[PDB]
Amino acid sequence: PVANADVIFDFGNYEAKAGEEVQVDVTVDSKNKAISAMDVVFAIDSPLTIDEIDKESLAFKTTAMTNIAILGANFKSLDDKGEPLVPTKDPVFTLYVTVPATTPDGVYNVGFGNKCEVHKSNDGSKYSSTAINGKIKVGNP
Amino acid sequence: NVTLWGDANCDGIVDISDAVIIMQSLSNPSKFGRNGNDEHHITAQGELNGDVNENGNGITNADALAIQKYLLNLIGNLT
Ligand SMILES: [Ca+2]
Ligand SMILES: [Ca+2]
Ligand SMILES: [Ca+2]
Repeated sequence: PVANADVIFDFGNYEAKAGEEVQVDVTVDSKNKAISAMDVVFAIDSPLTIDEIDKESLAFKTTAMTNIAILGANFKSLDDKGEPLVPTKDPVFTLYVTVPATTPDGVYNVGFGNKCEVHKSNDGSKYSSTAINGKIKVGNP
Repeated sequence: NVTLWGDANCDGIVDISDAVIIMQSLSNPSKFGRNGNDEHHITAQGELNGDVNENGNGITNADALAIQKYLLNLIGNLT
């Protein structure tokens, strides 16, 4: 069990046919709280692949650094004076997913991996977070 | 003397908050720089620890980017 999280990510839900590409837009509800940075890694159920992570975090109008080799992304979400930003309702992350044409009918998850850090300030303090949805239904299981 | 490479906020770990404090010091030095008025301004020790890119040139945007690269395993260490 975990308490009601400070910040909630929503990966969305999707339906696809085997062979299709899926754009996964992740939004965030910070409950009107400002966030200074994020540092995360993603994960996805085999045999689906995250092919690319967009370098824009539209929710913060900021640029993310990425490393597809670890499905990682991070950014600092500060205004031009250094103050942490409250995200908009736009996607915080965009993932470009391939559903191979060999994929069996089923429901496949996309979400975070073993690291998802949402920072409050400049001192290592972090919000609690959770993620919802991220179900990709492939065919008619 | 550096206590921990990348530890710009002197909390004993290297994480994305270290990139934040560098960016804040650069964006608003009167608030967040070495002589800043905010309680969480960067410290002298933090500026030494944070000088991970081109060590010797002090704190620039590229120091924050280097911390991000390290966190992403794009580079193996800091410096
Ligand atoms: Ca969940
Ligand atoms: Ca630190
Ligand atoms: Ca430097």
